[PDB]
Amino acid sequence: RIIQITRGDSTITSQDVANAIVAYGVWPHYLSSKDASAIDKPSQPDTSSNRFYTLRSVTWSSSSKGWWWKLPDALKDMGIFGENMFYHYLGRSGYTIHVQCNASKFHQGTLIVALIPEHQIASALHGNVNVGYNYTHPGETGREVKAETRLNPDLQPTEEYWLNFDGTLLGNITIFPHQFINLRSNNSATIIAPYVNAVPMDSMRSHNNWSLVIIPICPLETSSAINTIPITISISPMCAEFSGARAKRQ
Amino acid sequence: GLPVFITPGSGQFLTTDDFQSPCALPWYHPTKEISIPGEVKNLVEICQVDSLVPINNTDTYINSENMYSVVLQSSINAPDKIFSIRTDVASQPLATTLIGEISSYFTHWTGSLRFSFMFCGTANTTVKLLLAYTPPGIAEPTTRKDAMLGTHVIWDVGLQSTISMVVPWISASHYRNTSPGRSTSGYITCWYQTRLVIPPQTPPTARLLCFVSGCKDFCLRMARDTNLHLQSGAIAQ
Amino acid sequence: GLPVFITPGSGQFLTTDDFQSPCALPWYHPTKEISIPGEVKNLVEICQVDSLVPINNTDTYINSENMYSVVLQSSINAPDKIFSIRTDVASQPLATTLIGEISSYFTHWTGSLRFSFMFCGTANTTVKLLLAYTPPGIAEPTTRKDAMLGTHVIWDVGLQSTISMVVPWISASHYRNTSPGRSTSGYITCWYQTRLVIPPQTPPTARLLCFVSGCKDFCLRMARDTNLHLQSGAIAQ
Amino acid sequence: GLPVFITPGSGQFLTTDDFQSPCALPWYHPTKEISIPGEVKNLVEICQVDSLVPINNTDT
Amino acid sequence: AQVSRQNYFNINYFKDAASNGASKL
Amino acid sequence: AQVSRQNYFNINYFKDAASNGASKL
Amino acid sequence: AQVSRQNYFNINYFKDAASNGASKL
Amino acid sequence: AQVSRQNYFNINYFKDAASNGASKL
Amino acid sequence: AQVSRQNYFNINYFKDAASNGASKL
Amino acid sequence: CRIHEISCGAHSTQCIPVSWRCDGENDCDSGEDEENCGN
Amino acid sequence: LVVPNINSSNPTTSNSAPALDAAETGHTSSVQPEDVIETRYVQTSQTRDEMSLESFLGRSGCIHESKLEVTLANYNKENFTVWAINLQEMAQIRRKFELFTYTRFDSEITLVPCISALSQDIGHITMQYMYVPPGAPVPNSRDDYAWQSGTNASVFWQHGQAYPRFSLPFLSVASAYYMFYDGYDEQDQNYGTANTNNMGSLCSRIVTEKHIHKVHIMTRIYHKAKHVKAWCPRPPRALEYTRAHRTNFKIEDRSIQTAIVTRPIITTA
Amino acid sequence: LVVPNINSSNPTTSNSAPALDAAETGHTSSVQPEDVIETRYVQTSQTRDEMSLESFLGRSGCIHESKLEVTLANYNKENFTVWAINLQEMAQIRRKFELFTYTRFDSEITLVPCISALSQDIGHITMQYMYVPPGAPVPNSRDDYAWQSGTNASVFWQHGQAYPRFSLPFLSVASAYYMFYDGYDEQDQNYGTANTNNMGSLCSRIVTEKHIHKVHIMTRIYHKAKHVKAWCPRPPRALEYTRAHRTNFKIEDRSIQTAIVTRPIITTA
Ligand SMILES: CCCCCCCCCCCC(=O)O
Ligand SMILES: CCCCCCCCCCCC(=O)O
Ligand SMILES: [Ca+2]
Repeated sequence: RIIQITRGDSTITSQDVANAIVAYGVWPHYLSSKDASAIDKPSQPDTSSNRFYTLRSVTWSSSSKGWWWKLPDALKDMGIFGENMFYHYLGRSGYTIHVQCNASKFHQGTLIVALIPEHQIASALHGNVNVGYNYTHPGETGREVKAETRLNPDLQPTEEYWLNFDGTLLGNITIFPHQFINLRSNNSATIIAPYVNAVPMDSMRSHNNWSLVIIPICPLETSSAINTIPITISISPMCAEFSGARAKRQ
Repeated sequence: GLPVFITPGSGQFLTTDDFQSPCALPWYHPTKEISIPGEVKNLVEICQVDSLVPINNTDTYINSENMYSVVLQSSINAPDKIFSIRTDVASQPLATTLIGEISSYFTHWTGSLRFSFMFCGTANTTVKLLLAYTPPGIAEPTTRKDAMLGTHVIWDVGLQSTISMVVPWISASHYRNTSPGRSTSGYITCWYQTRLVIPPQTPPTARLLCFVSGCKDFCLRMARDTNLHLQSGAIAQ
Repeated sequence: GLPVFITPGSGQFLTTDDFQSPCALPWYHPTKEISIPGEVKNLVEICQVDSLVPINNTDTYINSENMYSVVLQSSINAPDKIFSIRTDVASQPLATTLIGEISSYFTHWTGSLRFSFMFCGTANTTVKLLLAYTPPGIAEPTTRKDAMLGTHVIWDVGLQSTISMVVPWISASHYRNTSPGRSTSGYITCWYQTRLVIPPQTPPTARLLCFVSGCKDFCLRMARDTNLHLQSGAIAQ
Repeated sequence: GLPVFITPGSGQFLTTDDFQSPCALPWYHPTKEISIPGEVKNLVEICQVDSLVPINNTDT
Repeated sequence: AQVSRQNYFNINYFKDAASNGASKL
Repeated sequence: AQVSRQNYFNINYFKDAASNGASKL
Repeated sequence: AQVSRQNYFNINYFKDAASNGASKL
Repeated sequence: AQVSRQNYFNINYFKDAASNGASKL
Repeated sequence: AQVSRQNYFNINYFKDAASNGASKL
Repeated sequence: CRIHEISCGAHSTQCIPVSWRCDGENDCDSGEDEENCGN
Repeated sequence: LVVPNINSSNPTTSNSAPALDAAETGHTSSVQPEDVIETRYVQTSQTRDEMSLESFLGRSGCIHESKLEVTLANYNKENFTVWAINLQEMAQIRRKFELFTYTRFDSEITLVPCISALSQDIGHITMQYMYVPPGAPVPNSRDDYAWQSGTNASVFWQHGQAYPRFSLPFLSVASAYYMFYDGYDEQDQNYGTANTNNMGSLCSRIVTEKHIHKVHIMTRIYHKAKHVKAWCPRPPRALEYTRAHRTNFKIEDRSIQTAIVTRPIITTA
Repeated sequence: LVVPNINSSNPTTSNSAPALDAAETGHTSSVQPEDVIETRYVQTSQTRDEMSLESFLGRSGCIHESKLEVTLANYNKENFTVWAINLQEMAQIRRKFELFTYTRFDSEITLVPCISALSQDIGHITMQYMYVPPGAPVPNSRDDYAWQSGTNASVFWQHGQAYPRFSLPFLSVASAYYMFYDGYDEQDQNYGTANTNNMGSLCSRIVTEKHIHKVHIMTRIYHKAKHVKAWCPRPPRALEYTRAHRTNFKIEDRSIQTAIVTRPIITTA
């Protein structure tokens, strides 16, 4: 009922977890000589890239309704990875997602941690609007579920969490790679994700293969002094691969 | 010319036929297929997953998460009902759950069901619930006595949050209608076995979640259009 | 009469069908075939040939040979761009080149490309160019630095006029659209590595040609009508 | 196309025909059959039973 | 596959059990 | 099943005795 | 019964001599 | 080429891969 | 006579060379 | 050349059955199934 | 393809609890009837055949109705339709497939022409249907050279001819059709499946030359998915579809109406 | 029919340059990806099948639409069409073939009759289509004895009968159809493919005898090339075709418009 995850020059622990779960049940790997189409020697930065990258802790309260980040992107600023990301047209990788969040025996609350593939959200509006690149590309900060007017609601994604953001019901969300953090039981979740997408590699920028999503299904209640706890996120990419070596795009 | 003979039915289009047909793109060679995580072969695969039950569907919680949770009181000191739901997979509120929704594409079904419950209250919070499925042929049990004479399961929350329990397929017939008339598959009442108990300094309410999936047992048939979703007036291109 | 049964589709004409059909000229015996140099079997055979690229398509050279050549200056002393073109085989100006034109008859394609360059200036004239293909996903490189970080090839003109260089098929997907939308296959910029240098008494300009052919790699699919050519109003008999 | 030839009768519906016909419910698997007392195969089976004769059919 | 009633061929051109002709006895 | 008259194939596609073609001699 | 002209099958579906297709040489 | 489902013949009269009927399992 | 492309039967029902379907490679 | 439908936009030729009597297309050849109809 | 059978079960009094698990794991808890109840012993016939992928999407449905309105006058100028090809247009279908993040399959397209007569007679009508790939020259008149279909695939249909239909080999340039797409343009634009699933377009045009009878052509298009695979199942669509290639769903001045039916009180369904 | 695969490549530092060649030779320079770039190793599926000659011209296209206008009155006198046979009439097609200097192949001709009704009724219409070889007597009336077709090949079509179609064995008296011809007459005249590719002519005539309903016949002709070979590929046609059997192209008071799109500046596409 324990756990020690090591990647690159980084190691995680958790004195109490639900046994992490593997994406669709496929441990990540490099690209098949048989599948590849990138006809050039891919670069694999290895320990430098395939390491743990800790995010920007977001704050959960009795009022928080949800957050998400998209992968890749998120780690667009994180060392070589980020760098290698833009410098190459194409890239491929799977990641280890470790979501941690401690509390105490004297709190209650539950979070759905779920990784989504090709997660196409829906702008919150009636008729020909779309979503604005900039908005599905938050970086490490991610999107919060803020219900209070945006500067250009014409390209805003729906702020409707319980609709999984895409006209699917939360609760039929489990159909994705997911765990639950239930304060009273565990204190962190973990997921390992292979490359998933209908081609060998894809543009690191133009597209996010993934999309993590967290939601307080069960409100953070407490009689304790601290009634706001932080949720940290740490991600290690695995089998980092880039082709199409050129200049660094901006 | 080979003496042949035309058959009643001929020249008719049937949305569910199975014939060969010339190709429009001869000599085409489709993109070679590739290694693509987590495929799928047969729907059942789905129905065999835990979807969350929208248990609390009062006009009150209807468009929030809170419809998925049920709240328990440290103040309740008695054999009190907590909630109940019809069994038919495409019964409300199940219907909208993965399995329910899938079922909603077939006319027939049979199998046992796997309902799972997760307590969420503080670690120091204890309780003992009673999960009871009551065979059709009778009506919703009113008392706890009335409930527990049927198939049930006393749940002790202690360390392991969850506790799965089963709805044994128990039908007169083999299969059953995905869309039920007035016919039922019984219901699943929820009772206080003990009393949700806390220490001093603790939330006095407790979230409780509920899921459903089909058993090794479960099975659907008779492919048909879904009702849990519609289109009135066209979609924009 | 053999009990038979008519099939949805029957009686329909399909321009891409493949059925047998009685002959109008029975017992006909076609002219015996003969030894006839340089046959052909599969189009690709073509695409595998060097056609000249109409690189210089300004309104200026548009209906002369001069659109096929590019001129270089002995007076230019810097990292200066010389020209660039989109990669998509049916991209402009490639489109009109053998391969481009052929591709223009299919919807899909994949492979690497073979671009060849021929210097033409006096024998005593030297130079060093830089031929660079820049992977899509970004936009036309503005500086030489910006260019050369991608796949490239420093060309030294010395004795052998030509220098072939390749555009590695480098796609997210296997095949690509012959007709591209806003999606690109990157571009091929051309730079001054050194400076076109001459002696005393020599033309100070230099013609430079460009061709394209498909690699062992290249391949087309999805047969479709060509766009690079039209007919409005009838042809006289 | 296999040179074929259409037959007098073709395209006609006959209430007593016997042809095959595509299924509307592919991949359907009918309720397994079961042990069900006193079946029947051929009508005669019936005619071989004693029914009572309405011998006295006066309006009375 | 062909037989004798009250010789002729008959395989089932159809993939589903119901599709098939009238039974034998 | 095929033969010689005054070579051709002919099985009976039909299950009933009457269904069948013209007799031989 | 199938052959080679200027491979294909051809039995006679017909019982009468005249019914048959075009001759060979 | 004929088989057993939930006996019948079925070769593919068509030259292209897509032309063919519904798959098996 | 049946084969494998990118299994199906195909003899030529026709007596003339041209009558026949699309060639192979 | 008539019978209440047929009537050429010309003295001679054949004849153009109503419809293309001012239909933005040229039938009776003298241009006259189209000659001066703006109402 | 069979379902397991049910085995006699017996009065467990084990130190081992199988019923007690934790969903946190992210796993569906493994418990079967016997585990929890002294059960019978059942031989199961029940068949999942029908519950097969191909058995699902392997059914023909409508994806598009392309109505063409005959206009005698400028005949050779209009009287042709266009349709940007896709399935995202006809809920029924759409939803199913929208069941999974990727799908691969060949397509059987079936046609249904309907002539709504307008003059007291129909006459003789002949339609053409050219599938036009992206890049191919788009027809711009009932008489565009394009309908010479020298390389394109075109199929003809006339009054009295039986429903036309053909087969189409999985297209795309990647291993599968994208059902959804969390990505943009090379120009950071168009967040949508729309980026990829340009397949070209379908075009019809009546061949029958300038004539007498005004009329209407209502060709409906139908599609069966063949030789099917799919991955990464997603939750089903919950409400109406707004537009194609977009997940959008918020509607002009109207409620967010799911499918869930509401009730009075949980302690009674 | 497969494409070679791509092989891992490595950091060459050779005294041997493969990239440097000379086009003067008249040869296409032999260089492959690996030659120039540390490449991956790729198993290629990609298929050239479709890229096969027969796969190209092996598609049915239109070559001619022969419109016949029914004239009640002098019925047995007109009401017959003629067409000097050839492909040089319908760009789409023409261009393809005009891809090569010679071609050999059998032809599958497919027909599409269209009855544009004129009286409130169609009635019963029957067409005849006599292929008339060069030398054969040409019909000169809807009732020319010639339509006895005692040796000629004629095919009949009526309203309701499904599209007719037949097959035709490569004709000509030489090994191949000439696509082009740098030669003249025995009388130094007619510089043109026209010298040879007289194939005879196609003729139609409605059989249905003197009747009531004025109407129009629009028989379109379609052609698939079978069992194909070709030699000496030529550059494609660049502009519109003017006339048949001639390469001519200069048009009455109009620009020489290619297909090339023009741009502002070469240092930007
Ligand atoms: C001419 C017939 C057109 C049929 C096209 C079927 C192709 C399905 C592609 C699915 C793309 C989509 O809708 O997302
Ligand atoms: C009666 C049907 C006529 C079809 C003729 C096809 C013959 C093609 C000959 C090519 C000659 C040419 O166009 O140059
Ligand atoms: Ca007119």
